Amino acid sequence: KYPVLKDQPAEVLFRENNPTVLECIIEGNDQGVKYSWKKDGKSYNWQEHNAALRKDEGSLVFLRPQASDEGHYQCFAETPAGVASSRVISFRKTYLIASPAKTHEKTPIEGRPFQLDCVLPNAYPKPLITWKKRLSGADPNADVTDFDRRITAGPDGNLYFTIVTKEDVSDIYKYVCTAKNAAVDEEVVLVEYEIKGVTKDNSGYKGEPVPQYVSKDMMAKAGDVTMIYCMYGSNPMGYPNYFKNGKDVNGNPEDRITRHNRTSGKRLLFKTTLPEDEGVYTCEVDNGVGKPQKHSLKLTVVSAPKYEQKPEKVIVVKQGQDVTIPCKVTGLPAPNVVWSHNAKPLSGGRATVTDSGLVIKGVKNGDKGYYGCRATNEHGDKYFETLVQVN
Amino acid sequence: KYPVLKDQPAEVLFRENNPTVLECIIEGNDQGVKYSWKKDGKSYNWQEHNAALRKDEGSLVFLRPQASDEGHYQCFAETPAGVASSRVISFRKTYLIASPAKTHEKTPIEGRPFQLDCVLPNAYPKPLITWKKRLSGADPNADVTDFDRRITAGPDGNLYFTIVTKEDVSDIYKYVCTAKNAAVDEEVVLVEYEIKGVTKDNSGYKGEPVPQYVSKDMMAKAGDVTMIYCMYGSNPMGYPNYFKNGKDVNGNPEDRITRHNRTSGKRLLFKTTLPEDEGVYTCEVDNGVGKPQKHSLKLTVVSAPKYEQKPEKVIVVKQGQDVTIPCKVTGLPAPNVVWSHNAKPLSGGRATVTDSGLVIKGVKNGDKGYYGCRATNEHGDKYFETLVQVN
Repeated sequence: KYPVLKDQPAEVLFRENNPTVLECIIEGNDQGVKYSWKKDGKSYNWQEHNAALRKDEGSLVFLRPQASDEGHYQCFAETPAGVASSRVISFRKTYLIASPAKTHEKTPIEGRPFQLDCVLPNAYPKPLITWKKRLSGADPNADVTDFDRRITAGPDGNLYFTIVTKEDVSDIYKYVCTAKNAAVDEEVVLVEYEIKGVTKDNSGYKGEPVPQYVSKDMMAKAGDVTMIYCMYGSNPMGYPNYFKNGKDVNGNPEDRITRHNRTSGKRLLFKTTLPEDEGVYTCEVDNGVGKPQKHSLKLTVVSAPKYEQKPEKVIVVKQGQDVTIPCKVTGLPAPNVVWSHNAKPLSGGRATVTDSGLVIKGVKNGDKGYYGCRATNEHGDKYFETLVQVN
Repeated sequence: KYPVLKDQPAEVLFRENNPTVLECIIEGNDQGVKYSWKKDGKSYNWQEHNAALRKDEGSLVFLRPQASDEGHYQCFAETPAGVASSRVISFRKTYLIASPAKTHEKTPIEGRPFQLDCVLPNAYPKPLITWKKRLSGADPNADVTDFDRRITAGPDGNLYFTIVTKEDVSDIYKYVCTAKNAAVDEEVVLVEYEIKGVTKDNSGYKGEPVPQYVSKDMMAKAGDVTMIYCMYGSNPMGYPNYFKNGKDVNGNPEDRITRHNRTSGKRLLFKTTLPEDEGVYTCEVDNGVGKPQKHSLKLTVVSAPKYEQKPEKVIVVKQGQDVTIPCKVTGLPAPNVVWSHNAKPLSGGRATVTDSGLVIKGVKNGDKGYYGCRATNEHGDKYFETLVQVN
């Protein structure tokens, strides 16, 4: 069609020393366009560095990225129409650093809350912690098994036994904690545990529910999946009740929000979070034994800028007519829009900024070019630009 | 510290379109060296293609490899001493092609051998087939990959039930078969199964072990891991016995060769194969019921070239003395040694080829350079070169 940039990702991770590319393709008629990158604001001279530009595009390929290559990169394609711009792309280094897996033996007291600790590694992005009952000497792809309902992993990465019993003992299964992320191809093992036996309880634990883990106030992105945890150690095992500002909220195994997600009520799951879920959530654990326990949490839903009206890819107008580049953005907190024309700030002349778009009245020739709408807030930075081709 | 090439891998895989590098670094004093690549024999002009050379090295980075880029690449570093060469590196494309997962229902006859078939995809390298009991929707745990003792996966990718019972039925678990390899980041699902019920055996099968799967004669590379399978459907479940040319071979859970690998004796595992393992393996399954079963096959151990004497990284001698570039290679079949001097074949002059190395008597000046020993056979191609610096 016309010379326009293809959309690109918000962030691109790279494994140190591994070749990675920062995309930048020109859709349509890409004749005589010159591409240039800018990093962290100042201009980037790739020729000088250890990088190269992909052939028929502006994509910058790092031949061996270093930690010092991290940064904010923006691309600019100079075309007959003007200067297209890419969103600002975040280039970060992905990794997972963990000390060698150490195997530990444990002999916990029977009928009493327990928990295996996991040593979270230094990594980015945040890794995925998984816990598994690992059969020894078996093949990696055929060694996992299931945990009782008494056992659940918290969002902190630890395994929680509401009460540990003798059935939790084994001479061949290991309680392993593993982590994986974009920096490795197969999960890494952080620590291993072996429950070899269980001591009898002399100091008679009553059974009163005691906090093992409980979610604190939190933020949540609308459309995301939220999980509020209420893990208590009780005897017998209790089923937490959940209330949103006082009203019941347990639902069923298949509602949007429910405590029935195979965790024995240890977790209230929002299959999908909405703004209306904001409120103070309370949970109560009563198991007969002792005083019942209560906990309060405030779920706050926030959101990255959302384009209720994505700028048009292209707008062709005739010298004279008035053009209206549409653009409406919403968000929480409210995003703040910044307009650009050919990669620079506006200039009072004819361009009128409304909340539903930009309006240029007396369209002359020097008005042609790319108009960019940048929506931003502490939860995201987005950018979409429309090429205004007049003639 | 003279110019010497760093060792490199035998094969480098690439995911179509993804930037990949074929290394080539010069250890030591790398001043004024010129790097050049040759693909499939003919000379490679990277500048002309969509590739670039890493900065202070000879490493060739493909900015967007295509299927047509596959091939055998060799590198040559032109240095003051002569021309160093890398081994020939095999550049291949990795992929995993599978038809969309189809879910199938199954109602097998009770108390009788069973097996779920898995549709192996088209891929390279060979993928890893994993089978798992997949709980449907919302599962906070890891999929269960540890089934009854009656269930084991064969080397062909199928799941084998020695006998299928009512315990193998479920309306919430699915028997899933997945495959993963270097071409994908997370496992791909090949086929799903649901055992919803079981019919009653109307053909009085009394429990006699019947072959479900048994390994046939096979070849094995020395140093690799070999698995001999002997999967029979019996009631009660039997433990196969393993014999090598008549002598017992079951060993223990931690010997080099053992039937104790968490497969209930359905597999004899060689943690690492040696030429001494060649022989006729026999296995017998007796479960009381009926006549005992026997099976044999011929295991032949082969091996890629092995350097009993790796050429030295560097040898400095004085004009006059006689140098002896050592090099001894073994293999099965016997590898074939090919010598080179500065990237070309020898020349009768002074160079005398013995089995333990190359011998140059009257060392003059034109003798200086890199001498390469190439060992090859149908199981491997290795190359190591010695720089002979005289003065």
